[PDB]
This record gives sequence, structure tokens and C-alpha cells, in this order.
Amino acid sequence: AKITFTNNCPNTVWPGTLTGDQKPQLSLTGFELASKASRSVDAPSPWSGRFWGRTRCSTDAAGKFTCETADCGSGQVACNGAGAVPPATLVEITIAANGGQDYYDVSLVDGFNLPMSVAPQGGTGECKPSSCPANVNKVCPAPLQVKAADGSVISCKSACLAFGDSKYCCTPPNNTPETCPPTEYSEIFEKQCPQAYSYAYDDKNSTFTCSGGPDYVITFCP
Repeated sequence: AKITFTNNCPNTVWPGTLTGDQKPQLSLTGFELASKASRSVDAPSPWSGRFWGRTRCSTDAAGKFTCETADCGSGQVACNGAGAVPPATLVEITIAANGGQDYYDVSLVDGFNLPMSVAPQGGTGECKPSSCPANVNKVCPAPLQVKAADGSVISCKSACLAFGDSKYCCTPPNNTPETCPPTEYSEIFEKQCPQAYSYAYDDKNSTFTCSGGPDYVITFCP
């Protein structure tokens, strides 16, 4: 599958990619995407992993690439098989084995930093897009805020990340959908971005499925 990233944001974003399930990383694990620019990476089948965008990046005084949001700690533009330090908006994709049914989403389970959408191109089935188009940072309550030095809110933690309570993380005794309902905090994310997952046991969306080896477009600030 071809995964094309598009930056619709007014500022540069530095995407990252991470292959899960102990499988090999994609050819690009991090790159620079200027405002309005696009870039593609190929994924094998099957494949399961995650994508994000880092913001406010710069090579620092020590010569290490560091970002104020979603930094992957590699000291390079490439993330080299490391994931983001949350909070970070995530796109997750599972590419099916043998041309089967992929499934995917935008997730705010690890918080938010940038608006993102993911949409399959081609394939067969529902193949509907998942999106979080809102700038959730603008409505992020204090205990969830991450701020830059200029005082701007640059990311918004999920309640699981910020507080850790089992009722937020959906861990025992709240380890099932029945015992882990939505909270006031997950509802912040849900109201802003209803077509994204707002917590661990947000009801799965059967339209976020697509068969027959679709390509994908991932958009920042859709």
C-alpha cells in the first residue's frame, strides 16, 4: 500500500511512522513536510502500526533534532523505530494479510497535538475516512495542557495520560467496555472530533474498514 502524507497546516510538520507487532520499520520513519507539501511511503501486507506529526522541531544547539510535540527521542528527523512521546494525535492502520479487510482510525487515546485524517483510496467495502479536524488545543483544560515557552497550548493530554485512573485508561476494575464508559474528559475529544476514537473503549466504527489493498492519504489539518 502507498501511504501519502499531506500537510494542510500553515506550518511545517515532521511526520513519524512506527511499525508494530515487532515487524520491520518502513523505509521512512520520520521526515519533513513543509506547509502544503506531500510525501509517500510504502507499507507491506500485513502491517500494523501508527503515524503522527511532530511540531515545533529544530536541530538543537547540541546538533540533535528535537521537537516540542510528539518527539521520538532519536535526535534525528528519522525516528528509527521509536514512537512519539505523547500527547500526540495518532493515525493507526492495520493492513490486512492477503488483500483482506484493513481497519484504521484517528485516535486521541494518547491525547492530541495536530488535527489529522486518514482516508483509504481505492479498495472495496465501506472505506470511510476517520478524522479529527478540530484544533483541540484551543479548548484544552489546564490539567491537560502542554505549553510552549511563548505560553501557547501546543498539545492536550488524554485523561489516561494526565491522571492515570483506571476509569480513564480502562484497566482493572474498569478493564472492559461495560466497566469503562466515556468520561467528562473523553467527551472533550469526542465532541471536537466525533469521527475519531476518544478513549480506549470508544465504540469501534465498522465503516473504518477497507478491503483489497487500498492506498491511504493521511492529512494534517484536514
